[PDB]
Amino acid sequence: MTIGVVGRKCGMTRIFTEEGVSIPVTVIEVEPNRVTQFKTEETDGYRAVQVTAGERRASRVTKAQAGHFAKANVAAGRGVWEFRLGEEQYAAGDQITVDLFQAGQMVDVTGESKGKGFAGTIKRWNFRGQDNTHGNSVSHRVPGSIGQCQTPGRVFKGKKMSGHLGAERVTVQSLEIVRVDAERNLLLVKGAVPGATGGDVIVRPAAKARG
Amino acid sequence: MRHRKSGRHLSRTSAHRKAMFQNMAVSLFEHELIKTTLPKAKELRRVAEPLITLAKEDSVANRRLAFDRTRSKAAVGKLFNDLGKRYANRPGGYLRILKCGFRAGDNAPMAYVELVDRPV
Amino acid sequence: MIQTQSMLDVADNSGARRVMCIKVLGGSHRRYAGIGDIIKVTVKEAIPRGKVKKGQVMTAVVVRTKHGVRRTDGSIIRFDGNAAVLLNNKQEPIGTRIFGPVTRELRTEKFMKIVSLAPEVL
Amino acid sequence: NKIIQQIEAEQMNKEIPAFAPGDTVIVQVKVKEGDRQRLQAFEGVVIAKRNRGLNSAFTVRKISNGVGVERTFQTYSPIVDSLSVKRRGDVRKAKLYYLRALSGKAARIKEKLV
Amino acid sequence: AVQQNKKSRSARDMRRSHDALESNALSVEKSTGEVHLRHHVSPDGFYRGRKVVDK
RNA sequence: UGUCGGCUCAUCACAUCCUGGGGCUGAAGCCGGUCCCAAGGGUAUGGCUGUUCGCCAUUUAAAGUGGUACGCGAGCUGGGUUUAGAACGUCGUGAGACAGUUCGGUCCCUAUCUGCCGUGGACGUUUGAGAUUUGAGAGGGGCUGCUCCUAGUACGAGAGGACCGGAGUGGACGAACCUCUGGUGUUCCGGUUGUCACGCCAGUGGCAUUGCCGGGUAGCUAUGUUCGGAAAAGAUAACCGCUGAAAGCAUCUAAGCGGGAAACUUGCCUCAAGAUGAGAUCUCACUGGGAACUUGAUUCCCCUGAAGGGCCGUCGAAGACUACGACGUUGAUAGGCUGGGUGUGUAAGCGUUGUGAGGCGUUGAGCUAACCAGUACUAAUUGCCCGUGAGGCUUGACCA
RNA sequence: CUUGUCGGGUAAGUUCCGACCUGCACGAAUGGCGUAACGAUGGCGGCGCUGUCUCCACCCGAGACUCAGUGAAAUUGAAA
RNA sequence: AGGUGGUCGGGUAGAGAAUACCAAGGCGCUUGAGAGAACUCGGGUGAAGGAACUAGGCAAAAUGGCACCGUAACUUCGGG
RNA sequence: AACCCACUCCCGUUGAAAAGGUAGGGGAUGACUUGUGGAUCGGAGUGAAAGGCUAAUCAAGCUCGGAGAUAGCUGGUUCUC
RNA sequence: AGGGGAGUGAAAUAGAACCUGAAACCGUAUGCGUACAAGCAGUGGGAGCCUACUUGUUAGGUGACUGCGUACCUUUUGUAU
Ligand SMILES: [Mg+2]
Ligand SMILES: [Mg+2]
Ligand SMILES: [Mg+2]
Ligand SMILES: [Mg+2]
Ligand SMILES: [Mg+2]
Ligand SMILES: [Mg+2]
Ligand SMILES: [Mg+2]
Ligand SMILES: [Mg+2]
Ligand SMILES: [Mg+2]
Ligand SMILES: [Mg+2]
Ligand SMILES: [Mg+2]
Ligand SMILES: [Mg+2]
Ligand SMILES: [Mg+2]
Ligand SMILES: [Mg+2]
Ligand SMILES: [Mg+2]
Ligand SMILES: [Mg+2]
Ligand SMILES: [Mg+2]
Ligand SMILES: [Mg+2]
Ligand SMILES: [Mg+2]
Ligand SMILES: [Mg+2]
Ligand SMILES: [Mg+2]
Ligand SMILES: [Mg+2]
Ligand SMILES: [Mg+2]
Ligand SMILES: [Mg+2]
Ligand SMILES: [Mg+2]
Ligand SMILES: [Mg+2]
Ligand SMILES: [Mg+2]
Ligand SMILES: [Mg+2]
Ligand SMILES: [Mg+2]
Ligand SMILES: [Mg+2]
Ligand SMILES: [Mg+2]
Ligand SMILES: [Mg+2]
Ligand SMILES: [Mg+2]
Ligand SMILES: [Mg+2]
Ligand SMILES: [Mg+2]
Ligand SMILES: [Mg+2]
Ligand SMILES: [Mg+2]
Ligand SMILES: [Mg+2]
Ligand SMILES: [Mg+2]
Ligand SMILES: [Mg+2]
Ligand SMILES: [Mg+2]
Ligand SMILES: [Mg+2]
Ligand SMILES: [Mg+2]
Ligand SMILES: [Mg+2]
Ligand SMILES: [Mg+2]
Ligand SMILES: [Mg+2]
Ligand SMILES: [Mg+2]
Ligand SMILES: [Mg+2]
Ligand SMILES: [Mg+2]
Ligand SMILES: [Mg+2]
Ligand SMILES: [Mg+2]
Ligand SMILES: [Mg+2]
Ligand SMILES: [Mg+2]
Ligand SMILES: [Mg+2]
Ligand SMILES: [Mg+2]
Ligand SMILES: [Mg+2]
Ligand SMILES: [Mg+2]
Ligand SMILES: [Mg+2]
Ligand SMILES: [Mg+2]
Ligand SMILES: [Mg+2]
Ligand SMILES: [Mg+2]
Ligand SMILES: [Mg+2]
Ligand SMILES: [Mg+2]
Ligand SMILES: [Mg+2]
Ligand SMILES: [Mg+2]
Ligand SMILES: [Mg+2]
Ligand SMILES: [Mg+2]
Ligand SMILES: [Mg+2]
Ligand SMILES: [Mg+2]
Ligand SMILES: [Mg+2]
Ligand SMILES: [Mg+2]
Ligand SMILES: [Mg+2]
Ligand SMILES: [Mg+2]
Ligand SMILES: [Mg+2]
Ligand SMILES: [Mg+2]
Ligand SMILES: [Mg+2]
Ligand SMILES: [Mg+2]
Ligand SMILES: [Mg+2]
Ligand SMILES: [Mg+2]
Ligand SMILES: [Mg+2]
Ligand SMILES: [Mg+2]
Ligand SMILES: [Mg+2]
Ligand SMILES: [Mg+2]
Ligand SMILES: [Mg+2]
Ligand SMILES: [Mg+2]
Ligand SMILES: [Mg+2]
Ligand SMILES: [Mg+2]
Ligand SMILES: [Mg+2]
Ligand SMILES: [Mg+2]
Ligand SMILES: [Mg+2]
Ligand SMILES: [Mg+2]
Ligand SMILES: [Mg+2]
Ligand SMILES: [Mg+2]
Ligand SMILES: [Mg+2]
Ligand SMILES: [Mg+2]
Ligand SMILES: [Mg+2]
Ligand SMILES: [Mg+2]
Ligand SMILES: [Mg+2]
Ligand SMILES: [Mg+2]
Ligand SMILES: [Mg+2]
Ligand SMILES: [Mg+2]
Ligand SMILES: [Mg+2]
Ligand SMILES: [Mg+2]
Ligand SMILES: [Mg+2]
Ligand SMILES: [Mg+2]
Ligand SMILES: [Mg+2]
Ligand SMILES: [Mg+2]
Ligand SMILES: [Mg+2]
Ligand SMILES: [Mg+2]
Ligand SMILES: [Mg+2]
Ligand SMILES: [Mg+2]
Ligand SMILES: [Mg+2]
Ligand SMILES: [Mg+2]
Ligand SMILES: [Mg+2]
Ligand SMILES: [Mg+2]
Ligand SMILES: [Mg+2]
Ligand SMILES: [Mg+2]
Ligand SMILES: [Mg+2]
Ligand SMILES: [Mg+2]
Ligand SMILES: [Mg+2]
Ligand SMILES: [Mg+2]
Ligand SMILES: [Mg+2]
Ligand SMILES: [Mg+2]
Ligand SMILES: [Mg+2]
Ligand SMILES: [Mg+2]
Ligand SMILES: [Mg+2]
Ligand SMILES: [Mg+2]
Ligand SMILES: [Mg+2]
Ligand SMILES: [Mg+2]
Ligand SMILES: [Mg+2]
Ligand SMILES: [Mg+2]
Ligand SMILES: [Mg+2]
Ligand SMILES: [Mg+2]
Ligand SMILES: [Mg+2]
Ligand SMILES: [Mg+2]
Ligand SMILES: [Mg+2]
Ligand SMILES: [Mg+2]
Ligand SMILES: [Mg+2]
Ligand SMILES: [Mg+2]
Ligand SMILES: [Mg+2]
Ligand SMILES: [Mg+2]
Ligand SMILES: [Mg+2]
Ligand SMILES: [Mg+2]
Ligand SMILES: [Mg+2]
Ligand SMILES: [Mg+2]
Ligand SMILES: [Mg+2]
Ligand SMILES: [Mg+2]
Ligand SMILES: [Mg+2]
Ligand SMILES: [Mg+2]
Ligand SMILES: [Mg+2]
Ligand SMILES: [Mg+2]
Ligand SMILES: [Mg+2]
Ligand SMILES: [Mg+2]
Ligand SMILES: [Mg+2]
Ligand SMILES: [Mg+2]
Ligand SMILES: [Mg+2]
Ligand SMILES: [Mg+2]
Ligand SMILES: [Mg+2]
Ligand SMILES: [Mg+2]
Ligand SMILES: [Mg+2]
Ligand SMILES: [Mg+2]
Ligand SMILES: [Mg+2]
Ligand SMILES: [Mg+2]
Repeated sequence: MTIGVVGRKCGMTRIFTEEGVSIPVTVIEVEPNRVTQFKTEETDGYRAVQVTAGERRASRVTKAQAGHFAKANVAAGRGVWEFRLGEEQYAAGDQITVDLFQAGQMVDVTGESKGKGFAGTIKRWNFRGQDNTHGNSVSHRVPGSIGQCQTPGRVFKGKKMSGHLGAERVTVQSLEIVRVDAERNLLLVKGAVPGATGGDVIVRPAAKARG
Repeated sequence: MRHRKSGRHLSRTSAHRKAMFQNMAVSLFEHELIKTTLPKAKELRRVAEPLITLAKEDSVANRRLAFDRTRSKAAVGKLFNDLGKRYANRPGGYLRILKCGFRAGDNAPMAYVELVDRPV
Repeated sequence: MIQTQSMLDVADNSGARRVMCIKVLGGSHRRYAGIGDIIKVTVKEAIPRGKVKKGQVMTAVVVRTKHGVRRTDGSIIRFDGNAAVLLNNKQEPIGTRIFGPVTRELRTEKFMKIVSLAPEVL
Repeated sequence: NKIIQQIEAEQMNKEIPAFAPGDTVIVQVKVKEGDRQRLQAFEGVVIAKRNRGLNSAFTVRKISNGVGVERTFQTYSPIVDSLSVKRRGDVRKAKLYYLRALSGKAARIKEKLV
Repeated sequence: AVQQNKKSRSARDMRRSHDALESNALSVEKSTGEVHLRHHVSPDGFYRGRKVVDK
């Protein structure tokens, strides 16, 4: 953790090794990141760095945000993110590329997962359905019982019910870096990355490490 | 879920849908200005514009393909003789949609569908 | 994938003509047995003068499936039927010959006897 | 998908002669049996062919020892060392899945002389 | 399933606090001076200074 | 106040079945027996029977015991019990009866309130606004087999066979994803039966479950792919101690100092300032006049409405309606058009061969959804409404 | 009593089939014992077939959802 | 979306007054428009397995025409 | 097949319907189905027998009278000190 | 259709659904209270605000905050039940 880059999910592919094994790969474009603000102990408490990436039109950036992007001459971009760093040193106006990663180098990737609208209990919670025959009355995929009699006499908080298999944010831990294309700004990561093509993903060094 | 899916059901079977949009396209080539519903007008321009493009190259095989998709002798002759020659140099966008209010009976949003360069 | 009640024929000369799976070994609530996994079978048809009899509970190894096996490059191999080899008490083949091809995933340290006898290893 | 195609291009560096379903091809497959490596021939009729660039694939079917077997090769993997067409088949389809219900003289495929 | 006690005057009026109506976005045809709906053709037949329906 | 069993969904206790830590042993080792601590996670599939139970077959690390209206029919079932029909055995002269059998036999309800799962509208946070955040607190997760090395070493006459410590590979469970392997793909391409129509031939279209079929793009998906459970720290349980008197000895305790488990608090993931205790940081906007007083956190009028937000439109792997996200001519937001890709499989017309069905050439041809790239041809107007005029008082510290 | 005992079938059979006789409490026109054909009749077992199931996935229509019009019902001591 | 006696009843396939597409003739069934969630109703397809489901193969899937060959126990001699 | 009937599943149960509908199902030259007209009825009729049917009513129809039957049983019983 | 004026009438809020015209129930306007607060909705204490005028030992509307406080009938040995 403590430092990373923001990229876009470009889609999955494969690469073959000379030994003949094919590695599933997720290609991540990392347009170079620009430091916007450095946060220290005497001004904010915690230590962190604020980063922007991409590019935005001049008619979509407000006067409040334009003056923030102008205190450090950075030029506005899509979104603003903040990485909580333990002990490093940055100055407003720097560049952060894929060049803090190497091959090997387990990382964690965060993204907004694909959104299912309003899911039932079978899809959302892996419930199992009642009978499709043998007398069942209009109660095939319905959840069933949700409590007990007079004792409790109210459903318990946290009950598993239906609705919104979400587009939340999820992290996938311990993903290996396969190739770091420095000149074309690419990160090739072994495995699946949350979200759809085009979404913004955060890449950080693996927190758990070890195996 | 309907991620990245195209088309509109419009509460009809696929046989009803296919037949409704031939009549609506055949009417448009004849009167050059029709009044219909906005969801139906947006789904029509995926049907009648590929016909005007096909009419640009006149041949026996092209006029046989046109008749199969719009089973109307007059409409096939309306294309290949007036349209396709009118829009020979226009790269797409042969028809125009303009919102025009709501129906009285059911409050359905309406629209005007018309060929772009009517000589009037 | 092979589960209980599945019928799969024999790739030996052990007498058994057709067997049926009655258990998949190696874990609780285990569902499927692929190529190279141990199962528990019962004999459903046998040769008149074979060395196994009908209705006999014993252990077999899965050697050939319709579902198939995957390879590292991403390829796949599939057969036209599920086949098994009957093993004795000490996890060893009972018949002496083996029919049809076998696969390299069975070329392990405990089933090398049934790979050296197969007319073809894929 | 504009830069995915660029990553895939730098791995498409093989001959891969043209062939179509119904042909009888021979595929030389790399096999490791310890430290030494050899080539194992797989001969059969092609019944399916997937055209996707790097992710291309094809399926051949052969009767090995009285038991049928089908293998789906990846066209651009290093495992598929080479391929040669031994016979050209004359078929009216693109996927010959009906051949799995025919066994002997009923599974013959005509020849394409030109 | 049906109520056990009848609802009060205040209890049903609170439910209707979200039942108010919004007003349409209108605009004035600059060339003529005719009020029409925003992005729609005028009830006369003018859109963006162009006669389109000839009544 | 609907009574057995099954199904779906659970929640708690600990008198612990497995995994975890220990004392004693009639504990050599491998396996055991018994007691103490421990509730984090796990904890079979079938044959018979209406069965709970039970007995069997084969597994598993183990197939725990109980409370919850013997949990759960305004969540499902209806095999059993317990209506009306009929029959057997037995009892009664008879109508009939039988915790004795047997075959058949209608299971209603659109959710007001509390509760729960998702998702919004209003206002407040003391001038307003754009954006990024800290973390009081809450939830999720925690399972485990086998093989190899140490090592055929310790132990043992032998047979047999480890503790501690490493490496690999699986079962079950969970999440994300669609590169691969497949499924689907009534919006794509073909084959074909019956009939009707387009004047007729050819060529096509309607109807017949998409007429029946063979394939199949994008999207969705598992049976496909990748990942996860940790390590570590603290304070402890049973237990094991060091020093040590009361009580010249002894003694883990009375003062003092340690080791110690899947339990507890962090560590990993998510939500989180309506945390009314409403937090913090960067930047931006607004610098007019009069009057009436019930003479200041007052009211009324005229002028002036900024930063920004909304309405509206083109939409979206976002979505029940919302909300969220992108764009609106200074523009690739959607459709079309132009190239390509993909799928299907050699179109129509014409020319040859044949008496004809048919074959052959032009020809991998014709067509091609949702995909990739480009391009203003078509649609996103040239608008309206909210939101103001420098942000109260007291105390104290630094200034002037 | 009772899932009596033995044999068959099944990896495993309280049901089924063949026997034994200890008939709680069969028995000869409220008929006894058999029987070809027949039965939307009761019990048991096979082949084929399959979404019945492991374990559900995708797709097509009608509701449910939103908008415009018409417009009920059971229930109700009062409800912060 | 119930019930109601009798008569006529064409073409192409077809044994047919069944069934499919049509003629003569008649009609689109007196609320619509969208969108494309859970769930419910009526259907299509499904990898590997094939009754492991269940009180019970309930439901579904499967068979299905004409000509010819061929066909068991048992039997009341017809049959099956 | 028409016609008569009603064995199974599902839907519907505030129904389209106070007993239906879609899929399958039985008989279909006969102890058959059906139109019109007629006969038998309330301790009575009719019944290939289910205590079944006799106008959505049957272990004794409906209607009006005896009749305001009887109710040792529930319920209710009204202004003030 | 229904209204706004004008006219008749002692009186059209006596207008033909026509004397008077209550209650349930439904609205518009003003004044006060109400978005950190848990329960038979009252009662005892009580600030502030608004109105009127006898200008505050007054009258009327509202009731922040706070102490106590589980409806009525019936039937019962006994009911918030
Ligand atoms: Mg979505
Ligand atoms: Mg289930
Ligand atoms: Mg049942
Ligand atoms: Mg029902
Ligand atoms: Mg159903
Ligand atoms: Mg209940
Ligand atoms: Mg309670
Ligand atoms: Mg739960
Ligand atoms: Mg789209
Ligand atoms: Mg059709
Ligand atoms: Mg209520
Ligand atoms: Mg009540
Ligand atoms: Mg009110
Ligand atoms: Mg409302
Ligand atoms: Mg369950
Ligand atoms: Mg749970
Ligand atoms: Mg408790
Ligand atoms: Mg204990
Ligand atoms: Mg235990
Ligand atoms: Mg233990
Ligand atoms: Mg122990
Ligand atoms: Mg012990
Ligand atoms: Mg526990
Ligand atoms: Mg516990
Ligand atoms: Mg537990
Ligand atoms: Mg627990
Ligand atoms: Mg605990
Ligand atoms: Mg813990
Ligand atoms: Mg079981
Ligand atoms: Mg069991
Ligand atoms: Mg049973
Ligand atoms: Mg208790
Ligand atoms: Mg109890
Ligand atoms: Mg209990
Ligand atoms: Mg119970
Ligand atoms: Mg219980
Ligand atoms: Mg039920
Ligand atoms: Mg029950
Ligand atoms: Mg009920
Ligand atoms: Mg209930
Ligand atoms: Mg229900
Ligand atoms: Mg029953
Ligand atoms: Mg039943
Ligand atoms: Mg009876
Ligand atoms: Mg007697
Ligand atoms: Mg009695
Ligand atoms: Mg019974
Ligand atoms: Mg019956
Ligand atoms: Mg029910
Ligand atoms: Mg309540
Ligand atoms: Mg916290
Ligand atoms: Mg809180
Ligand atoms: Mg927890
Ligand atoms: Mg926690
Ligand atoms: Mg030894
Ligand atoms: Mg020794
Ligand atoms: Mg999984
Ligand atoms: Mg895929
Ligand atoms: Mg794809
Ligand atoms: Mg595939
Ligand atoms: Mg495929
Ligand atoms: Mg398919
Ligand atoms: Mg298909
Ligand atoms: Mg696909
Ligand atoms: Mg004609
Ligand atoms: Mg013709
Ligand atoms: Mg046709
Ligand atoms: Mg027609
Ligand atoms: Mg089809
Ligand atoms: Mg068919
Ligand atoms: Mg496919
Ligand atoms: Mg999934
Ligand atoms: Mg620890
Ligand atoms: Mg001492
Ligand atoms: Mg001591
Ligand atoms: Mg101490
Ligand atoms: Mg410690
Ligand atoms: Mg563990
Ligand atoms: Mg706040
Ligand atoms: Mg704040
Ligand atoms: Mg704005
Ligand atoms: Mg502005
Ligand atoms: Mg905004
Ligand atoms: Mg939208
Ligand atoms: Mg440009
Ligand atoms: Mg192609
Ligand atoms: Mg064609
Ligand atoms: Mg041609
Ligand atoms: Mg040719
Ligand atoms: Mg050629
Ligand atoms: Mg082509
Ligand atoms: Mg018995
Ligand atoms: Mg027996
Ligand atoms: Mg046996
Ligand atoms: Mg059985
Ligand atoms: Mg006698
Ligand atoms: Mg008798
Ligand atoms: Mg007798
Ligand atoms: Mg007799
Ligand atoms: Mg007698
Ligand atoms: Mg008799
Ligand atoms: Mg007899
Ligand atoms: Mg009969
Ligand atoms: Mg019988
Ligand atoms: Mg059985
Ligand atoms: Mg549909
Ligand atoms: Mg409405
Ligand atoms: Mg006819
Ligand atoms: Mg007919
Ligand atoms: Mg006609
Ligand atoms: Mg209607
Ligand atoms: Mg509708
Ligand atoms: Mg369905
Ligand atoms: Mg089907
Ligand atoms: Mg298929
Ligand atoms: Mg299947
Ligand atoms: Mg299959
Ligand atoms: Mg089979
Ligand atoms: Mg069973
Ligand atoms: Mg079972
Ligand atoms: Mg059936
Ligand atoms: Mg059928
Ligand atoms: Mg009739
Ligand atoms: Mg009858
Ligand atoms: Mg019946
Ligand atoms: Mg059915
Ligand atoms: Mg019939
Ligand atoms: Mg029927
Ligand atoms: Mg018969
Ligand atoms: Mg018949
Ligand atoms: Mg007659
Ligand atoms: Mg009479
Ligand atoms: Mg009678
Ligand atoms: Mg009656
Ligand atoms: Mg009588
Ligand atoms: Mg009487
Ligand atoms: Mg009457
Ligand atoms: Mg009457
Ligand atoms: Mg009386
Ligand atoms: Mg009297
Ligand atoms: Mg009373
Ligand atoms: Mg008056
Ligand atoms: Mg009057
Ligand atoms: Mg009146
Ligand atoms: Mg009056
Ligand atoms: Mg008078
Ligand atoms: Mg009144
Ligand atoms: Mg008011
Ligand atoms: Mg508080
Ligand atoms: Mg308050
Ligand atoms: Mg409250
Ligand atoms: Mg309280
Ligand atoms: Mg309360
Ligand atoms: Mg007072
Ligand atoms: Mg006062
Ligand atoms: Mg008070
Ligand atoms: Mg009070
Ligand atoms: Mg109190
Ligand atoms: Mg009472
Ligand atoms: Mg009582
Ligand atoms: Mg009592
Ligand atoms: Mg009391
Ligand atoms: Mg009460």
